[PDB]
Amino acid sequence: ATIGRISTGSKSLDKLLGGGIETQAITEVFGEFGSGKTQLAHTLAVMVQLPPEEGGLNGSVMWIDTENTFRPERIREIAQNRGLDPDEVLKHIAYARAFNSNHQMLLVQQAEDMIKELLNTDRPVKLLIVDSLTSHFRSEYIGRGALAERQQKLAKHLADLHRLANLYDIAVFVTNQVSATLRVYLRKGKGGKRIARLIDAPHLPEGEAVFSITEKGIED
Ligand SMILES: COC(=O)[C@@H](N)Cc1c[nH]c2ccccc12
Repeated sequence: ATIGRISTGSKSLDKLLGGGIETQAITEVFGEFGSGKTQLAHTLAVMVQLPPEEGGLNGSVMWIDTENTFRPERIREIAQNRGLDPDEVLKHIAYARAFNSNHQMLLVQQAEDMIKELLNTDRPVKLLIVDSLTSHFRSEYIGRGALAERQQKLAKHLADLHRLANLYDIAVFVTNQVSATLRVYLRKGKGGKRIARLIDAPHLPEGEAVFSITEKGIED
């Protein structure tokens, strides 16, 4: 399938990314607390539900939450400020809490069932979020005796995610803190604005985009 793109809500950020986040890819967004990475996650979970002319892919969402950062009220707000129905938007976000790293990996494995179910419907899964990719791994695998297994498990996890992205034409979006992935680093700019920097993209130039966080989520 042709690669599809989901608008981030920000024209600047979309430009940096070549149009938006890609299906058949993992986009990995790094940032410190308050950087905007989870806000971007929330915005994408709304945008993807729009038609292409509006920057979406008429898709459903699956959201794996490792540290209780998903806010249904923020989804409703973003939806409403974008002229959407907050109840319908929330209904098309399948939510799963991951309690630990094993469970997180299991949830990605299990997600394929729902992806298959929705695949040839009016609302196929088009966005799979893992927020965050590494919190459990960092918490559980401490020190050098643990690094080998941590890296192995994480590698397997990323491979499972790539497979779903490629096989089912889904944009995978994961958050992290400091191929395989398209890496974007968020930082604080001036006057409350945020800055995204794209690094080490094989086929997009490095660059920066300045964006805002508003009642619409992310936008210029
Ligand atoms: C196949 O999907 C399901 O059976 C969902 N009822 C539970 C689930 C599994 N993995 C997930 C990932 C994200 C959100 C929900 C889930």
